[PDB]
Amino acid sequence: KDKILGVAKELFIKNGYNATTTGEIVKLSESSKGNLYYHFKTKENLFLEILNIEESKWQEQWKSEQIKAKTNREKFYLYNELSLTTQYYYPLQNAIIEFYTEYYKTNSINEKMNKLENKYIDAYHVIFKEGNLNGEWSINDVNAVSKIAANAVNGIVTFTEQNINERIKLMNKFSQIFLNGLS
Amino acid sequence: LKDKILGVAKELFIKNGYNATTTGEIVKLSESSKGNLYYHFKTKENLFLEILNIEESKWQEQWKSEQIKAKTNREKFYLYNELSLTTQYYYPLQNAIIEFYTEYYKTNSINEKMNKLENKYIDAYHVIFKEGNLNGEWSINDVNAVSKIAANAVNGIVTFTHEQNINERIKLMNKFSQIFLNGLS
Ligand SMILES: CC[n+]1c(-c2ccccc2)c2cc(N)ccc2c2ccc(N)cc21
Repeated sequence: KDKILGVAKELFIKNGYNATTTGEIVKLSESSKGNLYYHFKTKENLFLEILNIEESKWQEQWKSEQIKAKTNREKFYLYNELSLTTQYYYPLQNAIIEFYTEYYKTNSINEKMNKLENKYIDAYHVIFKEGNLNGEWSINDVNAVSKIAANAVNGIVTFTEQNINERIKLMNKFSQIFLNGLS
Repeated sequence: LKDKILGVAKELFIKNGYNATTTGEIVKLSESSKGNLYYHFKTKENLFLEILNIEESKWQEQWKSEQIKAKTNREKFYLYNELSLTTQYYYPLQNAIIEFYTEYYKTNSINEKMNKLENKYIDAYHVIFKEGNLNGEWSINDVNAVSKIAANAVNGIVTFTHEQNINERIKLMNKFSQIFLNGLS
């Protein structure tokens, strides 16, 4: 099972969804097409199980990391920096948008992806709701500002080889510009 | 000739996407051969870059025309972002571009050319801020960095916003643009 997932993960990271064939996963992960079935049934179901795991891993990683930032202003900066460095979730965004746009008509897995989408945004909701409570800023629509922050950041992370220190400088600058736009 | 292959390839990429579209399909419908395709455009991937280049030029024309209606650079920024959102919402190639990008964002040969293309969209932002600096509307130390940030952030909002209802999508882009400029001051 774990042999199939990891190879699935990296193949999707490198080549995206469509280009990664079920056979190529079965080829490199030394297992039958019938062994992937029963465990995962279908390639789409395989993909959703990977995203479920990725969100948890990311969520746990952030659960432990946010403790390191006192104020919510710092939690924003820090969260945004981690999204660069992390190995969870953000490296699969290309595949996620590739997968999202095809199967957005099918609601069985659309709903599931909104479920996953809500949690990836909720991190920002808490940060801004908490900032409001502790007088760090004033926001009347935390939901809107959360949606914007997440996707803006996801934009910087996905679209910007590339020097890792330079990406952090750019992200810190974004973080600065955004927070001071609230103030 | 070369144009008929580009013409048909766009339609196939629009109809069926990038991955499902083959070179053989493009060939037969163009009255051509795989030999000729190879000669003009080398790979399927390079053919698709030639189409995106042509599309970039059409986009540049559209911005040349539409940007005249925005007096200040501050207003050009709002409009650029909003137009990016709206245009891509009904732009047919978008799905094919998504497939291609996600497939070739890690390939040095075609990765350099993609960067060349994306940088042209980024340069629009460079004009706006530089002109804004001169015109007294703000004061930005690193125009190069801030433009990269603006562009990639805006494109994130355009690409990842899974929430339907295009009225709200405009409301959020406008709010972003407000927040972003408010933070420059
Ligand atoms: C959809 C084309 N496209 C890309 C793009 C995305 C992926 C690959 C190449 C270009 C783009 C990329 C960045 N960074 C910033 C802005 C834009 C952009 C802006 C407006 C538009 N109308 C199309 C745009």
